[PDB]
Amino acid sequence: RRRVIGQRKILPDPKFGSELLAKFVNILMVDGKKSTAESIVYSALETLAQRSGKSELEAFEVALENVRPTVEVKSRRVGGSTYQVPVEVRPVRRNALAMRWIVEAARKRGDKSMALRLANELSDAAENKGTAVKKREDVHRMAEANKAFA
Amino acid sequence: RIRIRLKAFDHRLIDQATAEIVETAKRTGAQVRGPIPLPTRKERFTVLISPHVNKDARDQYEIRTHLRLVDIVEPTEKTVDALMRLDLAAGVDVQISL
Amino acid sequence: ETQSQDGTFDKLTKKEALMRTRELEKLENSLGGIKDMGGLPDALFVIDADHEHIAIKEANNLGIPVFAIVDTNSDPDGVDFVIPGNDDAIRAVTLYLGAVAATVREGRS
Amino acid sequence: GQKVHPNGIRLGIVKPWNSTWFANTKEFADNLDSDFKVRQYLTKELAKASVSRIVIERPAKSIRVTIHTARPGIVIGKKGEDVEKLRKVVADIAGVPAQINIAEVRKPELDAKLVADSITSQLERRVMFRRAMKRAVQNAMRLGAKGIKVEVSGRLGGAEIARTEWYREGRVPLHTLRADIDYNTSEAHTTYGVIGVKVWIFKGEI
Amino acid sequence: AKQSMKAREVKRVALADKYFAKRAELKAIISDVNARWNAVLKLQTLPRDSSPSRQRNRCRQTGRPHGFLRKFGLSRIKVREAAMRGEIPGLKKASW
Amino acid sequence: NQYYGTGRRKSSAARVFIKPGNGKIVINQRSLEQYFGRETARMVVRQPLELVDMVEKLDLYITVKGGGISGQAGAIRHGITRALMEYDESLRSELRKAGFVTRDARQVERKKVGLRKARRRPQFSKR
RNA sequence: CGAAGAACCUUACCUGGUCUUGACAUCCACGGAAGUUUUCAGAGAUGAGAAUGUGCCUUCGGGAACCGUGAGACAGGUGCUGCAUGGCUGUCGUCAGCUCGUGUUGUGAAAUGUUGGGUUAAGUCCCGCAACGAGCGCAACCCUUAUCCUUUGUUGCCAGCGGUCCGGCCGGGAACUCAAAGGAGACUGCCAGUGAUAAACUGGAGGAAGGUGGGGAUGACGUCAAGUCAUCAUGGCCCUUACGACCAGGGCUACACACGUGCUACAAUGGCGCAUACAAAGAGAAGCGACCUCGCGAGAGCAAGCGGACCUCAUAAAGUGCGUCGUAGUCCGGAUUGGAGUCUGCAACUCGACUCCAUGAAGUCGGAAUCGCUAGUAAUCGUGGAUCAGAAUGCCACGGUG
RNA sequence: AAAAAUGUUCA
Repeated sequence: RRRVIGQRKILPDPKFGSELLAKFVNILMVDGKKSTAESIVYSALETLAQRSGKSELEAFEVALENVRPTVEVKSRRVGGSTYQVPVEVRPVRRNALAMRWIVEAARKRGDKSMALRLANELSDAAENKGTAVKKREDVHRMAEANKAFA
Repeated sequence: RIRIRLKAFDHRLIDQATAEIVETAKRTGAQVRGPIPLPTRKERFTVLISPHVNKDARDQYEIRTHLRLVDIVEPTEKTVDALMRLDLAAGVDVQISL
Repeated sequence: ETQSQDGTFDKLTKKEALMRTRELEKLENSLGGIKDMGGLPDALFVIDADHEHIAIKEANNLGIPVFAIVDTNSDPDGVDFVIPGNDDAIRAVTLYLGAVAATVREGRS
Repeated sequence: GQKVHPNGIRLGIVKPWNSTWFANTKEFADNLDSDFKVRQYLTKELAKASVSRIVIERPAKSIRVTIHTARPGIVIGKKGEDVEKLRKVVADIAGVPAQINIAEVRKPELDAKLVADSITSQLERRVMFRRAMKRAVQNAMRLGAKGIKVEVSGRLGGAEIARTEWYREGRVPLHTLRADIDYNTSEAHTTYGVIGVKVWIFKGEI
Repeated sequence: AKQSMKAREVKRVALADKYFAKRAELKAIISDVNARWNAVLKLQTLPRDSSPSRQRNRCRQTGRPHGFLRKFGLSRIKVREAAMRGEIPGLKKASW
Repeated sequence: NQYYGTGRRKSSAARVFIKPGNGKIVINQRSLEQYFGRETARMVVRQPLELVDMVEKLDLYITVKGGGISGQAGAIRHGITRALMEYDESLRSELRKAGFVTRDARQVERKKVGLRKARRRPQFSKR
């Protein structure tokens, strides 16, 4: 526009010490409310803990920062001729976007509870059952093979 | 003892010209109470400003009706002469008790 | 002029006090001598026809006598003295300065 | 248009109300109505007078009536001979005690109802409209003003091609709500329909 | 206006508490929900006359029911009119 | 009592008398998790307390009223460090720049005429 | 949407009963205190009666109020022209625009200014200039909210002090929160850099709050023969044993379709059973109505308290911990209908609201298409108020969570 | 710098 517009910073999850975990409650926000959201977060977190005595946090991180978005098509003027310009994506916004997606992917896997979903779902890191693998085959398919420029 | 209820619209009225009875009462009575507030019993309306349709414009009203009541309390019952017959005030609910 | 002194020309905020200070300091930058008058002089020596050409028209429509000198590319007109010369030199401009000061209150002495 | 009542703004800063007297929800309605009844007869029989404000204090629910005139003629050379008669009407309508207090405006013709009613009366005798208003606008500035702005309706002659008489004059702000501006409304009447009369006079500051 | 529509409305209020209200309200136990006794009952259903449930509150300067305010005893516009002009103590525009 | 604090945040104002004594949080004869059910809220207001480490060495009573659930805890968080800018004036800077004597001004806004909420307006269609 | 409540009544519409200086106004004359309680018939309007009251003053005639009758000048009409109109309102547009006087330029229409170079949220401010000055507007000036000070302390308060029926329950103290009158503060004001050294901008600090802080309220000169004769006001026009008036019933809640604006679900991130957590703001003497008794229940009885920082309305709901059910049209969801009741009203058949039980729907998250919303906003959960005899999935307002 | 008409009479 003419100003970069954001808003206030949300607080890191205070009983596991982690901002990512708190931004994923927000993703699951139900009735407008964080409360009934945090339950299920924590329920499925434990599911993952049982199968994974080590960090079960690096099966979110790997999966989604393998996926590196880059494509859209715009246009701008250059030397008095406009040209249809392809535009790259900046590495920060790649991150920001990617964290959301996996957790968005739940409530459609046709289970009973968000337990059985987010548990079985999140555990994978590169063999995903979540939207992360399913966007790979479109992002790199497109790019630099049907994209004439950076 | 006595309840003295001053209840009037404006602050320029519940606070102003109301000191003249606190004054005279000191001598006749034996104490005064300063002007104690109260949670203010207030209104606000809405009237449709149009004469026909256009509910996008309605005149939205407010109206504080202030309440500092003062409320002089007296076991002294000689206060009454200089209190009430002598002094006078209008625009303000003037109420007395025993 | 006399308001300047008083603290009520520099009262409240800087969005007033120095707004009034600026609006006056830049309103006797060159128009300080013109407020000393109330009317119209008997004479008006200009040097220009490049920025005082409004004078050589309008105050020869009032018929106030203009004496003048060239810009070296225009001949001032409407006028009633004009001189061959330049608008820069110390044998021109600076030299003519001292016939202001010694001939004008020195005309009836 | 989208408009705001002009003296409806400066209530409590310097502008009073006309029903100032405390009361309750039962009689709020009643006493309000009760005043206005008596006002109607008043203004019409005191249209031999240029009137200037009317306000009520109910000091003991026994009224007061502080009608304003700008002529002192109401109370000189008919000193109570007049006023009685008015007080009598007061008594007739208002069945609580009836008393009358008369105030004066030394301003003769300028500001508030005074340029209101004055300019109406002129239209209603069919005094030259063009020139009329022009004289009433030099007048108020003689007696001094910081600028006055009347506005009246057009459609003169019943038809409209654009000839509405406008008037602004002087300077008349409305940004500063502490530089205090007078306003009254009044309406002329013609045998081809009503014409508006609205007077906005800029005398004042607190 | 409509003078005629108004005129009607007025007279209902006289009878409303002069031949009804404490004439009619005379029901007691034996004619309400406490108890029942058909004698009294059917002979105090017998007069109907005037009734305040057949009376609207009305504006006292229009007599329309639309946009009514008890609080001032008048209608929509017959509040706003007065109120804009600054006649009435302490009513003000919302501004909090 | 020897240090007082206000702190009025999210419509709840909370008295604070920090008393001499020992680390404990006594608030309306209870604790947090005892004056409320399950909470996220309880952890959040202990955040200034671990920030330089306190509450092992003084005792405090709190009497919060009104407003929220989070709003109450808003008030608690606010008043403790408006009584620990006056216990320590060295952490005066470290509490204002750590946004704990900063008043939250995101407060619930009023409804208007012709609007459903504070900004919400009707939908329109025709199909 | 006008309409914050269409039984009758209202309500203009309709069908019927009924009247014509009148239902409503003034003035003149006549008769009669006004009235009071009552009869019959009628749907009622009314019509025709039976008894009873003999007031207020008198200057005794006369009046004063009022009732009936008589008679016109007149009266009545939410009837028609919103292109005869005022007033109001919406509209673009809360857009930064819009002009004017003087001078000047051009035969003039017009131009200038108001354009340019920077800058502002802003025709905002600066630099420059045949433009110089001024006026309207924009924000300012009005409000409100974010701290802290001042005061005042009862119906409000409880630190610190004791008492305690352990309950701020008692005294007591005004500290405190609160209340609500009067202040303190912010001014790109300071600090650095940047910028025509110009205006000014970007960071920095300090603070509750910086660079139009956050939220209101303010619509310019004007345009739309915009809407509104039915809110009201009104020019003309028209109706005149009536487009007038008064009353009873019915309609405005059809229906064979189409569309706008809403509400409710489709479920476990939920539903149900248990117990439980914390709110804010209003309401109120033909008023709110506790309590206690009965009623499964709606509610009825009985009856206190309050002119409401006292008492009543009053009981927040999501939330929370536990019990369970398992993704089924079901334990989801609730339409439909049957039968029985409560209440407001004289009275609820068309066309009033509430409860008990029974019956238990459609709907398995919605196509082409389409809409709002930038932060405490969206989202979601309740709550109160008006209107109102009696009709909220409506309007208006309030906080919780978010 | 991504195709595209048409507007009954009358202030």
